[PDB]
Amino acid sequence: ASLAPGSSRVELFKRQSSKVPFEKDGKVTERVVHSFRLPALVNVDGVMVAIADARYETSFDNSLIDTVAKYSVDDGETWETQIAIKNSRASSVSRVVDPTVIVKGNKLYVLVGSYNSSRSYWTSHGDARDWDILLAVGEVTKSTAGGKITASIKWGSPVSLKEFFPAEMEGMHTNQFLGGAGVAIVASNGNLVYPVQVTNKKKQVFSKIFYSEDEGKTWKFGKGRSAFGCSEPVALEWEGKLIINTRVDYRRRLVYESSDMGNTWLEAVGTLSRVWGPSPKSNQPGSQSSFTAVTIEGMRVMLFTHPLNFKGRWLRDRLNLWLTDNQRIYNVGQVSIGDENSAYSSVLYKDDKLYCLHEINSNEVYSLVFARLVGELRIIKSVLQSWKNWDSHLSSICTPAGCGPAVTTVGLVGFLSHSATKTEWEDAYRCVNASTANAERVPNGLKFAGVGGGALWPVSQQGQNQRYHFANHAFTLVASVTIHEVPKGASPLLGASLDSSGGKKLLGLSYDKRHQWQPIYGSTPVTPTGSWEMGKRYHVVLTMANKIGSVYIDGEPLEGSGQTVVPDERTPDISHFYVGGYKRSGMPTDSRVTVNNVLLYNRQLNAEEIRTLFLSQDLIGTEAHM
Ligand SMILES: *[C@]1(C(=O)O)O[C@@H]([C@H](O)[C@H](O)CNC(=O)c2ccccc2)[C@H](NC(C)=O)[C@@H](O)[C@H]1F
Ligand SMILES: [Cl-]
Repeated sequence: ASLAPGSSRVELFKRQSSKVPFEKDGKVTERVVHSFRLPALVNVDGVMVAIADARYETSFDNSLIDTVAKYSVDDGETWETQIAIKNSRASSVSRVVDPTVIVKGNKLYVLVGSYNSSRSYWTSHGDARDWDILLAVGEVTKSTAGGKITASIKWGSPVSLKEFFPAEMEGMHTNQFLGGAGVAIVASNGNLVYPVQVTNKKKQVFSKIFYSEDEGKTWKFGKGRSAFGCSEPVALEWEGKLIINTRVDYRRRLVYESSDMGNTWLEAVGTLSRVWGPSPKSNQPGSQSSFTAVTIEGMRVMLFTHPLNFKGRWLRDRLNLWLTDNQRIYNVGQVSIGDENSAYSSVLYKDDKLYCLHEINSNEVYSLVFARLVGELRIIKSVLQSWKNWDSHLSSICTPAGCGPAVTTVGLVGFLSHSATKTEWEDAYRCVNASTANAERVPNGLKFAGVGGGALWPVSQQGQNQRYHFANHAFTLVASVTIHEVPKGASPLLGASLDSSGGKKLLGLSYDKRHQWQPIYGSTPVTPTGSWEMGKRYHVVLTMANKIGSVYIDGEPLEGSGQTVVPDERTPDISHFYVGGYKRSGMPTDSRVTVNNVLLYNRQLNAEEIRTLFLSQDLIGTEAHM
């Protein structure tokens, strides 16, 4: 893929070409840089600022590095270059590393680890003999040169914050810590907040919250932490909580939420945790990620980037952009070009303009290109228009009492309704479509029939990035159904499957030749219950929360519903939801049924919300508006 139409870029920090003002021995010389890495792009009072690593001689992490900075007043049309922080010059490999930036006022708060002579990766160090943690502040000043506007950043001498690092943390002895790289934040209470990666004497890595209530003079660590294995954390604030997105090498990315500045950390199992995989099989090294909360056209949202890493190891090709409102998760597309190597990145939203500063690597020689995400922001605005519209549409429906409670759109992730192509049932939220077989389009839905007939809404089948991972912890699946033929035995209607066939179910609804419902609770022996008549329309709700599954028909629980569907302590790994058959020609069954308006929620709905959905089933369809 490549940049969306209308978008373009330029190699801003050009490898082995761009020069910087390297200072040594009171002298200063324009020195060429082999590699530029660790991109951090921010907006300071109108000034666009780009911070990064200046790796003078090699791209090897443990070499000579200073923190470079280029700034613009014309939004990337022209840039001034400087060195924001120079390393100790103690050896040929002295360096200030992984700059992490926070903008507050006309101030740049830059946190970097500092090493003097070690040629070993920081996480392999057994002690802090070679380490320090420094904070440098750059103050921005705008003015006018030849009639036109100009600016200048004055950089302060870095200050050691090592005095704020406790020798002990709950059950361990501290070693070193660094910022999470990229861009950090100012909390809504004013606090400077840096998600930091810390090591202990057992050489384990884990993330913590390192914050300041006094503009940067003193610092504290939240009492809590992530699990071990969580590095380069990146955080944002969302609805009064910090959402900390972590890199986990060779594993799916863990995401945590903290309401108390890091004293307690809860994994975001019902929203973003384990959604993003570091590679197709999530068995390769991860990456630093841009993760920010922006307000586009009135709507608060989060932007996330990470490479797909098809190539493997650290190559990390295909830098992708994601959009989420903490409910739906949309893949905006690929920001890097073709299959170039593009790991670390930084996305900025400034004056309704979207930009990205990210790495491009060829033979371990890095450059930072500066891209104008024009087509991308177009797509983003459009998708948000779609979410706002469908939410407004559903919320404005006057439900049967003059009106009863409004249809709930809180936690509504996907909706399969009128729109369907020959092979796909389309998500009105435009994030995840369902694949189909033997389906005939009908108002607000599809009519199925035949061995192999049905629809498949992927969960673990989505692949590397699993937007419906939350379903393994809780969900509500809703649908209107009509059975056209009494089955020979027991046929599937709606369900959450644990395997690819649909034979190993988590929670499901089947119907049998004796006109009874067959709710399936995990691998528990089935017991038919209730009755139905052929050709009659029914309303079905499947919910799961607290390892318990329930099945409702026409708004009411079936007898004996509410059983444990998650047997032990291992978390489910739902493969997909099946609707109107298994969509597997390999399953014998034949479901002749019509299913309309399938809704997917990331929580268990309550009795009233279930009641309103039932009464309102003929009002929610997308049909009239396409
Ligand atoms: C990124 C990167 O992946 O490109 O990595 C971090 C850091 O090195 C990484 O989180 C940890 N490294 C390893 O686990 C490892 C390194 C080498 C060989 C095997 C394992 C860099 N930051 C630091 C402080 O090293 C960052 O600059 C960048 F290289
Ligand atoms: Cl320890």
